[PDB]
Amino acid sequence: RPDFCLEPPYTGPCRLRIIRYFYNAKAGLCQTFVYGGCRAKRNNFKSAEDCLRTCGGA
Amino acid sequence: IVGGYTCGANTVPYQVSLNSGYHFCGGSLINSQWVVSAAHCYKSGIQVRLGEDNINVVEGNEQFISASKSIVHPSYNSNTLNNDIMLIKLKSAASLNSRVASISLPTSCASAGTQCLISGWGNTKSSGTSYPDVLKCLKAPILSDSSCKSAYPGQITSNMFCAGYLEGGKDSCQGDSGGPVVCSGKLQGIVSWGSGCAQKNKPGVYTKVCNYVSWIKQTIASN
Repeated sequence: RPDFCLEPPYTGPCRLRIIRYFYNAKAGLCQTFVYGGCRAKRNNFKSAEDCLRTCGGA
Repeated sequence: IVGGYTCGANTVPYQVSLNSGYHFCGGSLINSQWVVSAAHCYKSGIQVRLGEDNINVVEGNEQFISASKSIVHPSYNSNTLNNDIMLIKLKSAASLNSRVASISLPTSCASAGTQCLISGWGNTKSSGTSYPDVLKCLKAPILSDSSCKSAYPGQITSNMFCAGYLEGGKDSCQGDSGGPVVCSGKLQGIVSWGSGCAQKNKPGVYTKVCNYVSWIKQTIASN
């Protein structure tokens, strides 16, 4: 999996509250987190499916 | 809103909630069919919720009206966050006054030190996570452009201003974006961004509405 998948979820500086998915490398599972709306990092997905397809593989 | 307090029942009638399945941004009603919010709050299929302090109640005193048009400022920059403002037209007119009234646009910009009212249904914890069921309010003064730029070197444009306390403890937070910053009965700011929430030397940054009055009026008149 890409190295960015190992980075912790990044909420960012903006202040909206929208649910996004991130790959939790420690749990080996894609989970949800609160994204702030701007300056998203790559470990930020709009669905568990996309998160898994991108970060699931070893 | 962190370090704030439960707003008085219907004390913030111009406050609205932008919904996309659930509350994600705040907004300010400027007339019967137009709402002002942050540009980063743009999403397709937005529905506006008005007139209800409690964000979860359905069939209470609230009104759900679909957005028919969502116009983001044409120069919004998602990297610098410059020009972070958006206009939303409601599909139908909302019932005004009682628990739903518009907020007047400024005729002139406010000054540092001016006390303002910030509100929203955002996070109430600076470190943890606790979203409220009722609308929260906060009294915060506008900070000098000088201390704003010192707090965020190279990040503050002429279309932004800081409000809050450098000591931390009081500030807007995730879930408050797009919300109003009212100073002396005038909409001078829009919740935009900040480094974390309620952190020392990291005050909230807000869109400077007084700089877009002309854009707002002309946009509303042409659409």
